[PDB]
Amino acid sequence: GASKLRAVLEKLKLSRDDISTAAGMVKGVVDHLLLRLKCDSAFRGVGLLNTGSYYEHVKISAPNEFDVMFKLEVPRIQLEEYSNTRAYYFVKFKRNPKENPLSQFLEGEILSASKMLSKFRKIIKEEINDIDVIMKRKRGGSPAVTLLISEKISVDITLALESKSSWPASTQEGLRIQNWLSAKVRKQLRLKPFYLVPKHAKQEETWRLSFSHIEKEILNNHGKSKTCCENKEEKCCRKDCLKLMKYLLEQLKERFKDKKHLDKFSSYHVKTAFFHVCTQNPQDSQWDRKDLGLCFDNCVTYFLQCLRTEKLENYFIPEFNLFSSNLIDKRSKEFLTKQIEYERNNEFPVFD
Ligand SMILES: CCCc1cc(=O)n2nc(NCc3ccc(-c4ccccc4)cc3)nc2[nH]1
Ligand SMILES: [Zn+2]
Repeated sequence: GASKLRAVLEKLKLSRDDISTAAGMVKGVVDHLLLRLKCDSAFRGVGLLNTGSYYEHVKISAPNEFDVMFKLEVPRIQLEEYSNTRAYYFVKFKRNPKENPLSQFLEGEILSASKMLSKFRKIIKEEINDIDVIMKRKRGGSPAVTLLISEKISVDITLALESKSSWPASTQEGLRIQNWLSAKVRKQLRLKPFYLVPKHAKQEETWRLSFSHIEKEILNNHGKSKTCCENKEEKCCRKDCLKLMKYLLEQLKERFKDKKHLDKFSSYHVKTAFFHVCTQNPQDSQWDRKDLGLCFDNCVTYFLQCLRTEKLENYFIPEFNLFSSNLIDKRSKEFLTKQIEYERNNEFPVFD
């Protein structure tokens, strides 16, 4: 049916809307960090990616785990695509006022992420002690810093570069929303800046393109009809589908944390699948609140087709396959397929 999914969705909203001092603990820590990074040569133009929002939650099950982004406006950037990866880039500068605020991190002509991250970490490490806050150092690149307030509160900090120039060539054929959100909206969205986060593909001074802000924007204005979800008549189940798929992967990832099979999968994989189903189903009538279950099943069916065909194109970079053999091995994909197919056929036990 579509009854139980609603109760999952009610439990999820009640935790989310519940009164907690958590966001206030987070707010004080980040405002203090931002004030200390600003009175420093390299990070004087630092700020929160989305102001007003400190309470950003990636894990839809964990109301105690926060994720924050620190954007840095980098003017006159030159990017070089690393090893034809389409999403991984070197950072160079057009060079006009040569003694630019980030010249101190230049390793030759290429901008060192590691050098920039070390200073960012060193500035934060020295401000935590000054404050109940403690930091942990975790590999990968970004999140750079991870903070722990009290016992349950956890905060991931990601350093990002902001570029107000045109999106790289690898995105040219991406964001295929023309028949859903319109060609007018695509051009507007693509006029918006883009972010680079420190990341590699297994170790160089590379940066991955990030479009968190586009995702947030589309989600808060997701209909073909401009009035979608504003009234009683136009209530769609798009966000509810996204939430249920996110919960599904989070529940399976917890259920199988002892084994390492679902370690490569994340919300990126679940978000990208949903957005591809949004393109496939552009009409609001295809997302009626009465069809929750049928709608959710088409999301689960598409994701299942992606795992099996080993194909999940990045929504912005269509040549980047999230499900490639070098990214995720067949063994890990087949383990996930079987786990979901059992969930589909047993009235999703994880959701109770
Ligand atoms: C709306 C669709 C979801 C979405 C949100 C967002 O914020 N972004 N930002 C990018 N940028 C390129 C990019 C390329 C690859 C990976 C990746 C992920 C996992 C494993 C291995 C690689 C992550 C980012 N794509 C997205 N898609
Ligand atoms: Zn809607």
